[PDB]
Amino acid sequence: AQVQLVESGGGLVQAGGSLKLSCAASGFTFAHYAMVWFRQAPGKEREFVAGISWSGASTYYASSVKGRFTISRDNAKNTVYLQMNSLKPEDTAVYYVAAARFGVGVDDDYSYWGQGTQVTV
Amino acid sequence: AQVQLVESGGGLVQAGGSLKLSCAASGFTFAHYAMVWFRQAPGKEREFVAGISWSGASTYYASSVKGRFTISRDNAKNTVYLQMNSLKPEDTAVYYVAAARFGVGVDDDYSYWGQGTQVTV
Amino acid sequence: AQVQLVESGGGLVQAGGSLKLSCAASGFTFAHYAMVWFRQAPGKEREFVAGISWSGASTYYASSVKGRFTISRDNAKNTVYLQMNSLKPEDTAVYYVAAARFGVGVDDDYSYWGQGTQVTV
Amino acid sequence: AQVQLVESGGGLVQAGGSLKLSCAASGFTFAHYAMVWFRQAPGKEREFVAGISWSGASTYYASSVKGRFTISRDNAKNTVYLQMNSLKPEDTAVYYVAAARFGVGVDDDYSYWGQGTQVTV
Amino acid sequence: AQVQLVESGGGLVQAGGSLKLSCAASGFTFAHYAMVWFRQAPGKEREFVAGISWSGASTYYASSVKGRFTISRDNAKNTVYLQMNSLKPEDTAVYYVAAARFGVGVDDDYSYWGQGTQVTV
Amino acid sequence: EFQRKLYKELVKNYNPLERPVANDSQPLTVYFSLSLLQIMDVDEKNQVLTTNIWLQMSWTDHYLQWNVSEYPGVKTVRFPDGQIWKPDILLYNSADERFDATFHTNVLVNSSGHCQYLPPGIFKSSCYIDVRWFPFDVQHCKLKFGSWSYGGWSLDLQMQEADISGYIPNGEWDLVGIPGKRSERFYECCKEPYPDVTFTVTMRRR
Amino acid sequence: EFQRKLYKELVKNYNPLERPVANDSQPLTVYFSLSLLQIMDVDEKNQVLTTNIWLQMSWTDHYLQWNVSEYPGVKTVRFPDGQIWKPDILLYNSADERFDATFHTNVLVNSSGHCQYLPPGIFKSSCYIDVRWFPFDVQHCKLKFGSWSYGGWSLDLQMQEADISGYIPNGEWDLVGIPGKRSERFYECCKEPYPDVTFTVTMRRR
Amino acid sequence: EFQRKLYKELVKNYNPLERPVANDSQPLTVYFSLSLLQIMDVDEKNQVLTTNIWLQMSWTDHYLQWNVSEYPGVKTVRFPDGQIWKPDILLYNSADERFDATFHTNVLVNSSGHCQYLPPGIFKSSCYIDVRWFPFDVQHCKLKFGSWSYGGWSLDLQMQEADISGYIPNGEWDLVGIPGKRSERFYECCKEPYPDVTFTVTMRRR
Amino acid sequence: EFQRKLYKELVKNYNPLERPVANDSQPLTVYFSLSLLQIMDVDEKNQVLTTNIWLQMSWTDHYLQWNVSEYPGVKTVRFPDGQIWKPDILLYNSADERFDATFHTNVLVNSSGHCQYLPPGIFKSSCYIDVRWFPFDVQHCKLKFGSWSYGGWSLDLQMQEADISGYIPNGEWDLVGIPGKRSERFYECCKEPYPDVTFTVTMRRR
Amino acid sequence: EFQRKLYKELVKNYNPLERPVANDSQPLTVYFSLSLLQIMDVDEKNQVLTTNIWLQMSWTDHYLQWNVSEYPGVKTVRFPDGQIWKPDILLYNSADERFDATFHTNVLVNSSGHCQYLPPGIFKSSCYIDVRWFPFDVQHCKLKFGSWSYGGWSLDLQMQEADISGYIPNGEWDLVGIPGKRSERFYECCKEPYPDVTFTVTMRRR
Ligand SMILES: *[C@@H]1O[C@H](CO)[C@@H](O[C@@H]2O[C@H](CO)[C@@H](O)[C@H](O)[C@H]2NC(C)=O)[C@H](O)[C@H]1NC(C)=O
Ligand SMILES: *[C@@H]1O[C@H](CO)[C@@H](O[C@@H]2O[C@H](CO)[C@@H](O)[C@H](O)[C@H]2NC(C)=O)[C@H](O)[C@H]1NC(C)=O
Ligand SMILES: *[C@@H]1O[C@H](CO)[C@@H](O[C@@H]2O[C@H](CO)[C@@H](O)[C@H](O)[C@H]2NC(C)=O)[C@H](O)[C@H]1NC(C)=O
Ligand SMILES: *[C@@H]1O[C@H](CO)[C@@H](O[C@@H]2O[C@H](CO)[C@@H](O)[C@H](O)[C@H]2NC(C)=O)[C@H](O)[C@H]1NC(C)=O
Ligand SMILES: *[C@@H]1O[C@H](CO)[C@@H](O[C@@H]2O[C@H](CO)[C@@H](O)[C@H](O)[C@H]2NC(C)=O)[C@H](O)[C@H]1NC(C)=O
Ligand SMILES: *[C@@H]1O[C@H](CO)[C@@H](O)[C@H](O)[C@H]1NC(C)=O
Ligand SMILES: *[C@@H]1O[C@H](CO)[C@@H](O)[C@H](O)[C@H]1NC(C)=O
Ligand SMILES: *[C@@H]1O[C@H](CO)[C@@H](O)[C@H](O)[C@H]1NC(C)=O
Ligand SMILES: *[C@@H]1O[C@H](CO)[C@@H](O)[C@H](O)[C@H]1NC(C)=O
Ligand SMILES: *[C@@H]1O[C@H](CO)[C@@H](O)[C@H](O)[C@H]1NC(C)=O
Ligand SMILES: *[C@@H]1O[C@H](CO)[C@@H](O)[C@H](O)[C@H]1NC(C)=O
Ligand SMILES: *[C@@H]1O[C@H](CO)[C@@H](O)[C@H](O)[C@H]1NC(C)=O
Ligand SMILES: *[C@@H]1O[C@H](CO)[C@@H](O)[C@H](O)[C@H]1NC(C)=O
Ligand SMILES: *[C@@H]1O[C@H](CO)[C@@H](O)[C@H](O)[C@H]1NC(C)=O
Ligand SMILES: *[C@@H]1O[C@H](CO)[C@@H](O)[C@H](O)[C@H]1NC(C)=O
Ligand SMILES: CN1CCC[C@H]1c1cccnc1
Ligand SMILES: CN1CCC[C@H]1c1cccnc1
Ligand SMILES: CN1CCC[C@H]1c1cccnc1
Ligand SMILES: CN1CCC[C@H]1c1cccnc1
Ligand SMILES: CN1CCC[C@H]1c1cccnc1
Repeated sequence: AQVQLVESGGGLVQAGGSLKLSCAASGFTFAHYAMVWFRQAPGKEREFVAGISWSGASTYYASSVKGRFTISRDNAKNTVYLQMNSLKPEDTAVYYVAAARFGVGVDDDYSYWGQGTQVTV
Repeated sequence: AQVQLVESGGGLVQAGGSLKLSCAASGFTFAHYAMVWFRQAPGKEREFVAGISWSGASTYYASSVKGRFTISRDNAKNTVYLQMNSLKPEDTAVYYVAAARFGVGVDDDYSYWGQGTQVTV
Repeated sequence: AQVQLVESGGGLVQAGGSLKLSCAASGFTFAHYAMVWFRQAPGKEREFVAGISWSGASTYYASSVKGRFTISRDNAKNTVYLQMNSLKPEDTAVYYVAAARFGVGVDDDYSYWGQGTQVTV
Repeated sequence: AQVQLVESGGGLVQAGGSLKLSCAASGFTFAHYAMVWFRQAPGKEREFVAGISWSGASTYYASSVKGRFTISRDNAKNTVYLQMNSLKPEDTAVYYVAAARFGVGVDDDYSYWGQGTQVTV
Repeated sequence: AQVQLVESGGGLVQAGGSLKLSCAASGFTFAHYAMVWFRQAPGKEREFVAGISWSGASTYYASSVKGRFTISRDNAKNTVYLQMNSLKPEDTAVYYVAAARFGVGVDDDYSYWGQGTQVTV
Repeated sequence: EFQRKLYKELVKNYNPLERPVANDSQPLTVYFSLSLLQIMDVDEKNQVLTTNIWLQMSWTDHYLQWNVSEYPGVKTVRFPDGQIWKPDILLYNSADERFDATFHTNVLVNSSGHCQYLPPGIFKSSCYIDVRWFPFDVQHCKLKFGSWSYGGWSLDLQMQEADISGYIPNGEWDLVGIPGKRSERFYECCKEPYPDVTFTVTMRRR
Repeated sequence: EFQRKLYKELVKNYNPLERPVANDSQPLTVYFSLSLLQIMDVDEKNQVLTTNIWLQMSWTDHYLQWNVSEYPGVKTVRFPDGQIWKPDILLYNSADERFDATFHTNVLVNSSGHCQYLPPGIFKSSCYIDVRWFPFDVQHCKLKFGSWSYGGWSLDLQMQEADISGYIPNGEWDLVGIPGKRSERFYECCKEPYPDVTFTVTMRRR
Repeated sequence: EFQRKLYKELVKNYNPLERPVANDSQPLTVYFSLSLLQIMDVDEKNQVLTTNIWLQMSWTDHYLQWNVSEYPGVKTVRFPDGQIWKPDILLYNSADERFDATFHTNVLVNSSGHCQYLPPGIFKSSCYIDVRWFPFDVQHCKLKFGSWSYGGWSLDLQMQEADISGYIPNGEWDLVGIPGKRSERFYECCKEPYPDVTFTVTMRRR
Repeated sequence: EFQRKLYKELVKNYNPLERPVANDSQPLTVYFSLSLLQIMDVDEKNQVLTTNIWLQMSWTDHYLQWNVSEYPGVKTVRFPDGQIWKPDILLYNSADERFDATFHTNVLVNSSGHCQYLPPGIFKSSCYIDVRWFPFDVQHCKLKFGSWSYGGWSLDLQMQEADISGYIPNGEWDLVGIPGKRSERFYECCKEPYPDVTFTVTMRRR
Repeated sequence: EFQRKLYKELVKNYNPLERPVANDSQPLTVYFSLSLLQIMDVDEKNQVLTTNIWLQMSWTDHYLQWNVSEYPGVKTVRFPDGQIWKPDILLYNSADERFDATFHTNVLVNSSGHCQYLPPGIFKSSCYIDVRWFPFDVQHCKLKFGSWSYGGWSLDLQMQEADISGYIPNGEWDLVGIPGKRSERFYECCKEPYPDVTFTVTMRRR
């Protein structure tokens, strides 16, 4: 056990603000996994929000986020970060992380899922 | 036939209480199976709540339950127990057990399902 | 063609009554198939209600039906029977039969489905 | 391209009437395919309505239609017909055709789907 | 990264108008992929709207669009076009593109999806 | 057509690892009989006998029954190797480097499940050639067939008389008979008797 | 392109285990003919004849038809072994330790389903070499081909004249003819006639 | 029936690559014993000994247990090759071009998981024939069996006395004994001891 | 990494049964050339020539192109047998019991789809050895390569000069040349010409 | 248990076709060394040398690492052939009809991905036997190992000294040494250097 991913940084902000969603990991070797951010709306399905490969430089964003959000990782502190800028009214949904064994960041076979978080605009 | 799993201990309790959900089993060798607790909300899908491997010490809890709930098993009485503490207004759904042949507790190919139970906060 | 399964015996009855749902079969060798009863609620999914193997004695009931309903078959008349006793206010849904080639009664690869029937309490 | 299936004959009729739903085909060899009629209700899923094998005589109907509807095909005009008689109030849904390579009429791997049509009782 | 498909040309128009939905592509070799247009209604599922093979001349349209809409591609500017004429009140949904490696335009294994667009009549 | 429906229906719930018997507490019955075609060679420096043979095994499946009035035209079905349960009958005393020289073919089934299996082969048995009466001898060679895994309480093997009807006479050795016998032996590994069928070829020198 | 659509479409509902016939109550028609290339060896101490042959069998599928006006450019498709029904034609009298020396190749189909199969092989037959006229002899060797499982009422084999046109003359033995003949025989196992094709090679000593 | 349920249940969560042990920090126990049947040949120009042998390996699975009172009638299950973990026991000193002449067969299991595996084979070992006493000699030949990958701390091989009970006497060489011995050796590749079992065949010239 | 993305992307829509050509109404171009390494043996009692050869064929796929600026680091990919289309080029006149002695290896591809395939083999051809000038002879042996199924209008084979650069001189026979020539022949089976490449080894006795 | 979790986790995203290197623009490092066991035969009429050998190839995967504190008890994993990337190392000069006589076995991995592979084999190389000093000769034979597809910039082969420690003395020929050498050669097919390892066996006549 102890394979736990904990998210933080949620809340509510008016249109055109900032956010620093973060996710800490424990229980597994953090340097052999590529975290991916997923977003689910109350009345929709899962959707990509960003992805980073295990090597360190493979960032793949989504079409509707390409210019606003930025993803990053820190192996020393076992954390991932998704800086959100210029939020817009339709970016309201639960954001959670999903790890995966050695991978590129693009579609893969995820192993360890994370917990939900609430962000409202 | 006679492969029956019967749950008990449900009911309603105010926030911050206690519960001792139990599940007895019959019809199959209880020492060759790893019980897993599943929870389903009225308007959601199945979700993990705990899991114990057949050996006896492989407890795997969920992220949003890591610190509150505790899972245990008794091979002499053919029973499983899920002690619930510090319940929150979100932990309202049907809880049922699912067995599986020799396994770890994490995702396997479940064989024998159980009956639903109602817990409200 | 002519592989037809016809249900009968539905209706409405107050809590704590009796019912003798029956299903006649035609078009296929009735002695090489194991009938299984399925129940679907208006706002739920399919669920087991009973099952009998082709041999004649393999009855497998469900956890919440174990003590009330009884399944039987008649090869001479090409019929199946599901006697229902002590009905509750939850046993309201469409009941239909499903055959399957030589099988045990438990999950198989069903071939010939049947028609729906309405039972209300 | 030009693999087009066009339906016709829809409309509204009181209970106990008649209908001559027809479907013309073009773009593919009509003599190497077995048309199947599917019906979908506004709040339900697809269901069989009839089927005819490529040879010409393999008509399989559904349990609830066995005695009323009649399926036929015409290879010279590249058409299929589903005569509907004694319509009842629950026979209201969209009817469309689906072809399939050499097949029996019962479940196959369909290739070319058709367009919807509205029939109300 | 940089595998981005951007749609444009959406809006609202009265019945019997015109539209020139366009989609630019970047990040991948545009000459080794066959774009396909998909349409999704608010309360329905995905559906074909058109498709063009990588070679240049394989246009496949849908049954209900066969005569109105016309698809085209431009390899020099890395763009796809879906001219819409004689729009009807039922043609209201989100239109988005989907690429696929060397293929015919008909059902394939899509790789790169696009962003949504809104067209109302 | 109906031949395409039959093949899709017969293999719905089939496990090729299961003894196809109706009551799993009773033994299946297999029928065994070989058919000679030619005595290709009889080595004497070594002790080996090479022959051309057709095995004949017949059992009665129970999961492959249909109705020829519902599937008109179709009266037989042929199943390749690896999709239908087949007895594992080997030659106990073999001198081939592979230990099994049978060439696997299809299993033929009819409207009642009576399966037939006739693998051809060029078998190299192990005999004992006696040359103390070199001018004239009546050599006897043995061929012992039996089931490897299944035996006793599971697969009651039965024997049928050999079929010397296509025999092509040899040059030096002439046949005199090929009697068969059935025996039931106990081995040290297990505690349940195993049956076997022994055919005795009698070759007289010319 | 269209060659990929054709291959994705032709195998939608195909069961390699079913006879590709339209009316399942009629027999398919296969055409058989061998082509000699060389008489590699003729052993005399034993009785064996080694040759280099190309088999030629042709049937007509009914599930592999398309329209070349709808699939422009594609006028032929080649299917490997194990994905299309192929006749099981064996050599009854073989002296090879494997009993089958054919080297499997592709099957070539055209716009009407007419299939062709020409496996090459180095076949080791079994002959009877007579040396009562050692200076001059006209030896006759037989090659018997036929279907193992399918026979009678199912697969009406037919014969076509052999093709000696690439023959490379041998050193000691010279060819005189290779006539063919079709026969129908009854076997003890079943009750339905089985056809067969026999080719008689005539080799005269030089 | 219940056999079809047993075969569907026993393979729910099974990984053929996993050692079937309960506590993964303890070694499994395998039991090894060979059974001679005949000394087919003893070459002297080269140095090779050809024999007919039946290997006997027995371990105890832990994932293949059921209750015969819940599955009445079924008291044994046979698993083919490639679906159940089997020890990789090879013959170190072999002179066969393939290096492994065993003919794989089924593995037999009973209600407690005690598996049995008895592959037959025609083994060509490598011996040293001494002819310094040509009229009379007592040659000793060795057969060394052991696990290739698993060894030490993982698979504690154990030996059981050979079984010369179906031996068919040879012509020139007569048996005098076949003792066995278990040894533990260190190799240069790894640092963990590997066990092995050596059987010494004693053949005296007649 | 990018090598794991490339292998997952290159096989999205690939049908190993499809000719990798852009316009399906045009013939692909294959390049053939053999490389000798040693004349292992030249039998005279029979007529057979055993040699060690490396085949060399090189076509140009059209479905296996990528951009090395988008997949940095990866400049070549190697595909095993059975996952990429490979020409079926055989030896028409072979004396091997299997008829094909090539040892299949990987196919090597670069950033433009130019595939390379160099299978090694120990080929046993069939020659005509003349001994009318026993003291001195200039024997000529022929090796004929060609496509079995694909031929004419589909696969325009082309020849490249042989490569005798690693040749290890033999003891009795010495090489004098290995010229090659391309021919186009009509066969009786079909009506479309088939190309072939013939190499002539000229071995002179020492 | 944990051994069942480890095997299910290690193969989540694994492509057996990908070079297991972290930076795909750097060459992997394989370590090669053979181990002799016996000089089985040295033919002189032909030119062939038959030996018993154990190859030893060692590399370092990067996708098969775990933590023994999280998976207690499990410290090594064995992967069969076909599920993990293995170098394709062949013998350039071979006289075997199959061209590859290695018997594939499991690949052994430990907690850091250091994979070991030791296939046994009976190798038939091709040597040059000189008899100009028949009473006494010091013959030298060569064994050349190398990678077929991977070479240069991809797989930097390295050599390790041979291991003659289980050698069983032969009768007529006695060993004098087995030195090794590493070379880098350019071939005509490609433009990138390929490495190879040559071992020279020195046998002196007794
Ligand atoms: C199918 O084969 C069976 C077996 O041969 C036939 O049933 C009888 O089988 C016995 C042997 O157990 C024979 O002695 C009889 O002659 C068979 N009956 C016959 C030949 O009529 C069966 O008839 C065959 N066909 C069908 C449709 O069942
Ligand atoms: C495809 O092959 C068939 C069979 O050869 C061709 O149809 C005819 O077949 C008969 C033999 O049954 C030949 O005698 C004829 O010469 C064939 N017709 C020809 C050659 O025109 C068929 O033509 C071939 N091609 C197509 C497109 O069908
Ligand atoms: C199944 O096989 C096992 C093993 O043979 C039987 O259990 C005992 O095994 C030991 C050897 O470890 C034998 O000495 C005993 O004789 C076995 N007990 C017996 C034969 O009663 C076991 O009994 C077998 N059957 C079942 C149902 O477990
Ligand atoms: C990949 O291989 C091809 C083929 O060798 C290279 O393209 C040219 O191919 C022709 C033969 O058709 C050679 O004569 C040229 O020398 C090749 N160009 C070179 C070597 O620059 C191609 O360059 C290779 N590499 C890439 C990245 O395409
Ligand atoms: C697993 O194997 C590796 C490789 O042998 C061990 O790591 C070291 O490897 C080098 C060779 O590259 C040896 O010289 C060292 O002796 C090895 N370290 C040792 C033996 O402690 C590694 O230790 C092995 N085990 C683990 C848990 O990593
Ligand atoms: C099977 O056979 C046993 C005894 O032979 C008998 O008791 C039983 O009723 C038969 N039928 C079954 C078990 O279904
Ligand atoms: C086969 O079908 C026909 C007609 O459906 C029926 O009369 C007959 O009884 C069936 N066979 C058996 C054995 O019942
Ligand atoms: C098939 O052939 C039979 C007789 O040969 C005939 O009665 C039938 O009409 C034909 N067509 C079928 C069965 O579809
Ligand atoms: C093939 O297609 C063309 C054009 O679609 C059509 O005219 C022709 O009739 C088709 N072939 C046949 C046999 O009908
Ligand atoms: C397994 O064995 C170890 C030591 O032998 C012991 O500590 C442990 O309790 C045993 N059971 C396990 C690990 O489940
Ligand atoms: C097997 O089942 C019977 C009846 O269900 C039960 O009494 C018995 O205890 C079971 N076996 C074991 C080992 O518990
Ligand atoms: C293919 O070639 C034909 C004629 O050679 C030509 O008409 C066509 O435009 C080319 N391209 C295709 C068919 O895509
Ligand atoms: C490969 O990618 C680079 C950068 O994305 C681009 O400049 C180049 O044009 C691409 N290759 C080709 C052939 O277009
Ligand atoms: C890989 O190596 C290259 C050069 O050797 C270096 O530039 C790069 O940073 C390394 N790491 C990568 C590419 O992830
Ligand atoms: C392995 O796990 C233990 C405990 O979870 C941890 O202390 C250790 O650091 C891990 N290994 C490595 C290399 O970090
Ligand atoms: C003695 N038996 C019969 C021949 C093989 C052997 C046997 C027994 C049990 C399981 N496998 C093989
Ligand atoms: C033609 N075959 C070979 C000889 C008998 C016949 C046959 C009959 C049934 C099953 N297989 C083969
Ligand atoms: C010396 N070992 C025993 C024989 C093979 C060898 C070995 C060691 C480790 C992994 N594979 C093989
Ligand atoms: C082209 N090949 C040469 C000899 C046989 C011929 C051929 C023709 C068609 C199908 N297969 C083989
Ligand atoms: C490296 N190999 C050695 C000789 C052939 C060469 C090679 C090159 C490319 C593909 N396969 C083999």
